[PDB]
Amino acid sequence: GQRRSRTTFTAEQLEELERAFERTHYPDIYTREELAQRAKLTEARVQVWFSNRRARWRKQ
Amino acid sequence: GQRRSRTTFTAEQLEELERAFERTHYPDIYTREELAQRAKLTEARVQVWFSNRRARWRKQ
DNA sequence: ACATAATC
DNA sequence: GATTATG
DNA sequence: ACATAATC
DNA sequence: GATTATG
Repeated sequence: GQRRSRTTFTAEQLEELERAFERTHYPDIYTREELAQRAKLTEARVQVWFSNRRARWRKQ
Repeated sequence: GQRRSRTTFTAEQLEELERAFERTHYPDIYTREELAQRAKLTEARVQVWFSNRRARWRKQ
């Protein structure tokens, strides 16, 4: 029942991610893949980040 | 708003997957990773497959 | 503890 | 995305 | 069309 | 996992 360990993002990765979010809250597959590449993340990690970021935004 | 294209599984991959499901409907991260490796899939694709397989099982 | 990553 | 669970 | 992969 | 959407 073990789950994946919480990922820690580098300041640098967060930059790229926050940069993308500023442009769009719902990046398409193309955008998520290129961002994953740039950030040295998996597309899965990127998708999860965006879901969680949207949550934070609305929580405001 | 483009989404990832539907993945097609080889008969061989399905074998491994169905084999795993038979053992457990909720494989842990360890199991999903090793299965991804064996099957030449991403762990993301494996996780999604298991969710969808559970749905089929209950639909019965 | 809680902010937020992972699950489903 | 609502819920669960952890670095 | 629908079975089932992807989204969120 | 409920919902959305496609090979």
